[PDB]
Formats: sequence, C-alpha cells, structure tokens
Amino acid sequence: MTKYKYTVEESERFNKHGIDLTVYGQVDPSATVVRVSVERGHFQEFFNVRSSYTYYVVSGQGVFYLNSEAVPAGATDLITVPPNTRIHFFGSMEMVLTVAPAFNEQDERHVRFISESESPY
Ligand SMILES: O=c1ccn([C@@H]2O[C@H](CO)[C@@H](O)[C@H]2O)c(=O)[nH]1
Repeated sequence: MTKYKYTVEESERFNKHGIDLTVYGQVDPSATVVRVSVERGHFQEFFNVRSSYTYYVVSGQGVFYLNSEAVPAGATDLITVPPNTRIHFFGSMEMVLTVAPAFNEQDERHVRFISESESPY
C-alpha cells in the first residue's frame, strides 16, 4: 500500500544550470533527497529562503561558493548550507543532496548567472 522505494529508472532526470538532477518523486514535507551529477559546475547563483541544503560528496572534487566564500569539497565530505545563503559551485562530482524542509522552487531566488569559463574544471 505504502511506497517506500524509489528508483532511478522511474525518476525525473533533467539538466539545470549545468547539473544533472535525479528527482525520485517521493513526497515528504520534512525533506527532499535528490542525486546531483556535475561535470563542470552549477552556473547560476541562487538562495533558498526556507530550506537548508546539505550535499554529501560520493565522488570527485569541487568547490562551493557560499555567500562568495570558497569551500573546497572532496569525496566523503559533507557540505551543509543554511537557508538564505547564496550558493553556486564548480566541480566534477557525484553528490546526494538533502533539502530540508522539502524543496519548493517558490522558496528560491535567482542572484546571477555564472559564465561557464569561470569554472576551472
Ligand atoms: O529537489 C530539488 C533540489 C535542488 N534543485 C536544484 O538543484 C540546484 C542546486 O543543487 C539548484 O538549481 C536547485 O534549484 C532542484 O531543482 N530540485
């Protein structure tokens, strides 16, 4: 009766600002968990007024820019970002992303686009 398991095969997969997102389709007000694959960067800076963003780095290496501060990231690191923090990042990484409470695009604000040449990856 209750669906507990979600697969990649049945997920929604799309590119957003240079990252490949896997959105599984589960609904839970307390948190959203998605996969993020990135080859060079997330070429847009945004913030979320409600939700914290927590990235677990499965593999690879990159750099987060959090309110313009560089934060290097590598495999097995956890990057925790409070609400109302400007975010972008560069890197070649596979990550698991938690947005808590649940992701709502109406909570997000566009700051600026980032030139693809700005990524050193
Ligand atoms: O469920 C989610 C979680 C994050 N993002 C997007 O992922 C990027 C940051 O990893 C941002 O563009 C953010 O809007 C989504 O589209 N959906």
